[PDB]
Amino acid sequence: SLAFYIATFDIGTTEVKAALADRDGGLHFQRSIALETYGDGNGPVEQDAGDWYDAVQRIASSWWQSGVDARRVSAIVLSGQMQNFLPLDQDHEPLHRAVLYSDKRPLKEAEEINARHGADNLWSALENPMTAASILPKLVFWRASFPQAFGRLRHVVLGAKDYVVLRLTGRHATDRTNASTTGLYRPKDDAWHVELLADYGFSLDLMPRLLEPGEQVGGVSALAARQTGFVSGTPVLCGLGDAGAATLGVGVLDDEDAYLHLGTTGWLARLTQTDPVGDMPVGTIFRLAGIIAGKTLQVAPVLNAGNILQWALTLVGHRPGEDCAEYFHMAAAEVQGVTVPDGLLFVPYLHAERCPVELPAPRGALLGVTGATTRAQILLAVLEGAALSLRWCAELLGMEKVGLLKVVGGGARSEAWLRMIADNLNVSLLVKPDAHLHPLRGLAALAAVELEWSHSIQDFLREADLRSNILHPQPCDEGRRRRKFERFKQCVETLGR
Ligand SMILES: Nc1ncnc2c1ncn2[C@@H]1O[C@H](COP(=O)(O)OP(=O)(O)O)[C@@H](O)[C@H]1O
Ligand SMILES: O=C(CO)[C@@H](O)[C@H](O)CO
Repeated sequence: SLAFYIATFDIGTTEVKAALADRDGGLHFQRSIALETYGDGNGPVEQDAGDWYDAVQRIASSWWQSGVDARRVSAIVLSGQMQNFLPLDQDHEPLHRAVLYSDKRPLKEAEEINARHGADNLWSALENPMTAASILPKLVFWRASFPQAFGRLRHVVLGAKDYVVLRLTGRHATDRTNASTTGLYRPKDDAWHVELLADYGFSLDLMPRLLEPGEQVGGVSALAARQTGFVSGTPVLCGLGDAGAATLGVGVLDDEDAYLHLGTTGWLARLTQTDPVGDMPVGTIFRLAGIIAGKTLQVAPVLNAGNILQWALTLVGHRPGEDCAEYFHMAAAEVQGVTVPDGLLFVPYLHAERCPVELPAPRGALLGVTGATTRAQILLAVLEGAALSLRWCAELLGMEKVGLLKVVGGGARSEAWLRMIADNLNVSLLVKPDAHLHPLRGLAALAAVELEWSHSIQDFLREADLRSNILHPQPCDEGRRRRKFERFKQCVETLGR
């Protein structure tokens, strides 16, 4: 017998990652191609969509020339960046650089849309934020500055991997997980928000077809086979946005499962049964459809996360050009055995924030300093403050019944921060290493089911796992931790003046 594979790709924000997955959950022939982002942090956040497909071509070529027979690739499936704005013409050629999720230039457009339609009406329909980063504000902003290119508009691509799927198959599709993020999809109707699009003069023909992640979009076309070396006719599945694929990949499959991404920025998520949406949150919350039938992933994006720990290295002597490794080591060593006084509190909003509070300007402060305060207490207070912000997100997400948080990202290298999170959220934590592979694992599992390699995603993932210790919360004076948390919320409000 010879090995057969699922080709998995993640068209990420900074690189395209890929692997050939076997039925036992192994990820072979791993590849990474870096992507360039344009805008220099000055407002635009943009990429050339052709670079995404160029990466896929380079990857596939590297597989065939490493001895892989493309006929043994039984399916291709992708995840990638969500909440993109990429306008294409009738030849599927870009009319502008793809605009990434973190670009929030269209503030006035979002304000106008919320005013015209009613912020509460939109939240009820979309179950997801309508902000400057949303796709309708970006499409209106683009039409206004580029009317000639707008006249050539035929397709609006909403997620990076959907552009690659279009190049491979000739068909425009997207998954409902990504669709949720855009502010254009109505989860309870399972349809694009027709009357919102029509009000702004946009035809539904611009939008991709909604497909389930395991559904086949089409086979690789003859042209795409010439361009990539994949066998024409190989099934290309729709796949799903990277948040969905990554959470699946670590086994976030059941009600009250939960996930925390601790990168430079991060996000906290709770999977739960789909329910009617409540009142508009103060604090941004996404409700992502489509990852698991009958369930919704509630997500709180956090713009102050690992970057807070990185900032704090200044206190141990880090300077702008220097390598950080030794300073992280020092900071970790300095907080061992230390306790934060109840009165010392660090409000960690060094950058604008979305959750748990909408803050367009920083609100960073160290409060309660006395002559007894030590630098070590301050460094630990910084981790505590970051954890208290996460506790507030957890409250907004309704995470009282969550038993275990799966944790990923470079922030999890801080053992002291993990202790602060477990104790303050009163939740057990399991760190899942090698985060760049998690979406590929999720994609492999969902494709394995469609190929009849496995009966379910759960079966596939558990077998792959047969190839670590949970961190549990310390008993606390619950009341005492709660009171500090309530003080934290009071201080955040008061600092707003
Ligand atoms: N040795 C370390 N100890 C603790 N945290 C670290 C260490 N090295 C890096 N980090 C944290 O990891 C974060 C980056 O995580 P990562 O998953 O790479 O996110 P991103 O891709 O968003 O930069 C940084 O904000 C930094 O604070
Ligand atoms: O586009 C989205 C919606 O969640 C992202 O901003 C999230 O932070 C990760 O899921």
